[PDB]
Amino acid sequence: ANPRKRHRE
Amino acid sequence: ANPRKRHRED
Amino acid sequence: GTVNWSVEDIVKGINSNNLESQLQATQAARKLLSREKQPPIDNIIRAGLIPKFVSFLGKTDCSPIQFESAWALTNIASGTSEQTKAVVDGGAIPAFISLLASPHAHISEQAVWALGNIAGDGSAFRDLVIKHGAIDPLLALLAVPDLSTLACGYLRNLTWTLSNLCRNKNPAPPLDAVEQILPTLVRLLHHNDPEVLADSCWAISYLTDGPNERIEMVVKKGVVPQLVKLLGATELPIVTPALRAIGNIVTGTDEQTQKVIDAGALAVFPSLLTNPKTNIQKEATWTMSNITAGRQDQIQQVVNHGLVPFLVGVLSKADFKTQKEAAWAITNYTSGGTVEQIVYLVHCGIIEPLMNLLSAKDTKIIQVILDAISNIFQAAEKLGETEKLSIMIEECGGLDKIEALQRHENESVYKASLNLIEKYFS
Repeated sequence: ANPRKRHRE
Repeated sequence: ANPRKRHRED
Repeated sequence: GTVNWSVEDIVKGINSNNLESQLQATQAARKLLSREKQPPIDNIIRAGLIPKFVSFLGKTDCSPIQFESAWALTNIASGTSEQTKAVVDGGAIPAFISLLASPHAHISEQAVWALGNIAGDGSAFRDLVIKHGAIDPLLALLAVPDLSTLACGYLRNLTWTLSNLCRNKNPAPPLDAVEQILPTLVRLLHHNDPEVLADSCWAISYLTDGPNERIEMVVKKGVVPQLVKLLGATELPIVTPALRAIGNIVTGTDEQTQKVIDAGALAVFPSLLTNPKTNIQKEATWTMSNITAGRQDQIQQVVNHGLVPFLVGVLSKADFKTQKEAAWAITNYTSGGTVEQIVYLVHCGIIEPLMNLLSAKDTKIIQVILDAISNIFQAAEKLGETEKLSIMIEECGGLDKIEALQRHENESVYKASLNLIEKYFS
């Protein structure tokens, strides 16, 4: 839904 | 802290 | 008695046709496998003892040998993947699931432990344990009016094994298995034992580490407020998985993120963003960066809670990986924020610690920071205040960094540096 969200790095 | 497997010494 | 047997003696006793001889040899095997330094797991496997142990699991008329072989197989299963596979190859999964209904608590507990080790190996063995039907007998053991009447160690083992049935991601656990487990997980999340709570949060953190549909299954069970409460626990083994769960949930939709905000999570973050364990700070700042990636009213809640000065803090001083999450937090903030919100960032002192991080050799954090500066200048253009910001960047040595970055091996470090110079530093 929100493309600005980042998964864990 | 959250090990996948646990050994039992008891 | 049964201390310090050779493997050859263990085989001799198990291969006799005397149940009591086999019991003593099996216990001796259990004691060998129970030592901390280098238990002879491979020697036991090589002697062909796993089929016998599994067969002993079914001896209902001799419960001690059920217990000793269960303990022995548990410890073999606790080793490498190949060692766990040998336990599975010997038919142990259905035999252990049959032991869950044992009238002897210590035997069913050992079966719970063993299945936890097998499921803990990975998603394939996890799903195989599920396919053999382990979930129903496991949940039946927790179908009591008050969890506090169960033995502490028993409850912790059930919780931990349940957490392994929720763990691992390629693939994630079957959807219907997660739905079956979740209401029991929610009940364990309200128990008062710190270890049950830690492993319960670990289970929730696994379940929320996936697509938004996985997050939604958890979020709509109403666990977010309880997760926020556990976020404030004094026990760090509780805070870490609670925070991992909360951060996972804010990777979802703005709606799922809003439920974290509604539950009051932001009020804990002054402590989390200054927490002495570096990994808490990293997770909390990553969480913050995904909140500043949300709507403007969610950015406003970050502002309201006084969290922008704390982001200035970790940007100014933190472990590098936490500093990069703070850079991301700022860039996300500047991408979605209003002019007033972006101006407030400058007033809190974001500019100079931002400029100092352009010293870093990490190429992606430089791209992140230059995108933030450009976005801040865009907010300055809409106010006729581009130059007051250029002098601010120049007075703290930021211009020397942007100007130097035109000679960078990456070809959009330069191509954003020179554009910043071309447009604002004429």
